Amino acid sequence: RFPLTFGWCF
Amino acid sequence: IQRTPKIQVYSRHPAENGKSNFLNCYVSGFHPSDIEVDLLKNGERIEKVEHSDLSFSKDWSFYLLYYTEFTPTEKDEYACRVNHVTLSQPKIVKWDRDM
Amino acid sequence: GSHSMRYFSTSVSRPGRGEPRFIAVGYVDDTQFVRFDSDAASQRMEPRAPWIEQEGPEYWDEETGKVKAHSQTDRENLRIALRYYNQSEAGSHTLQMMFGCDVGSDGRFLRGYHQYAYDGKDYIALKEDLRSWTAADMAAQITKRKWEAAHVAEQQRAYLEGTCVDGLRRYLENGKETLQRTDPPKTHMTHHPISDHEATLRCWALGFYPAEITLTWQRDGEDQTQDTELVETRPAGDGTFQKWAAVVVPSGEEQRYTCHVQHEGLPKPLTLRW
Repeated sequence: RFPLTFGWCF
Repeated sequence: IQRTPKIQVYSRHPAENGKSNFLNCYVSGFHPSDIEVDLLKNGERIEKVEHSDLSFSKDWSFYLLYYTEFTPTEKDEYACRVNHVTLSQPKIVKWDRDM
Repeated sequence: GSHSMRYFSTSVSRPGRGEPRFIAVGYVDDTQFVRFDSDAASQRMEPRAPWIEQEGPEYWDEETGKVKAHSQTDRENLRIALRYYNQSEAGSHTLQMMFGCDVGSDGRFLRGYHQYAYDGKDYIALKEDLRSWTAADMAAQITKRKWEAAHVAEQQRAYLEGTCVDGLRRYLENGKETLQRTDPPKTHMTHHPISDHEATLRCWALGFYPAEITLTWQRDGEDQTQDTELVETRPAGDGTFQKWAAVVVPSGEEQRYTCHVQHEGLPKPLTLRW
């Protein structure tokens, strides 16, 4: 299962 | 920085003329990821050639496998032709049956 | 032994030629099992190993959703990284991401990962304690402050020790036949003269899995870097791996040289001589 990356803003 | 590909061209099994096999070109340790790899048979480009999905190693560098079904004979000569910014001209590596 | 699950994603910008190319793949150990390509037609997370086809539609729908969204996030990060680095909108950049966990033999969590690279260089990464970040430079420091504010680390820590390891154990079960196999290298030596005073000795390892292997040359029971060549470990294409190592050797001195093969599919390490 691919990670949950919504808040991975730079 | 930019990294020039390490190139290898080899068969899946040990060559024996008349028994079918797979020709591999493996490119690794390179950056950026744009690259063009062709396989040649007596100088001509082979039509149907598969490649793996783009992936990379622990350092950040990219690698790919290109490959094709084939039947080596005594007569035929094979090479991989590799095209990357880091190379002024495409590198052509001849298939060596033992490297 | 241990195992790992990894996801890798790559975004390459191409200005004038539209949207960043995005490609994601996922591995369990050395075996690939999913891929997504922004440029392909399906627009779907796609299976790449036999033992993953058996997942239900709900699984394929969600994995697609996650990975499509991720490609927009990295689309966004590309723009942001241009600004942080004060670079022109003319050129081309790469953003790479890596995520995953390792488990031990008991199936218990060993380690978690989550890191980024921009243009092939370290950007930001989650440290081993999965509590704080390492930022390679001034630009990544900004992102580091943001993710500290947002408590990102703690989300990701909980995912890695939970979902990641649970999915991993579930996959290891679903592909028992295949993923817990441990193929030892089949080995042989080859010999070519280069002149009247020298010859090449090449030591071959074939058909092994997993990729991790060590080949080392000794002269008279001592390691030798000098006059060795050692190629990258390479895929055979049928799921196994290949490697070799070679030394150039004075003629009639072949018998002093020995090649040592190490690999977890091997009871005792192997020794080859010509």
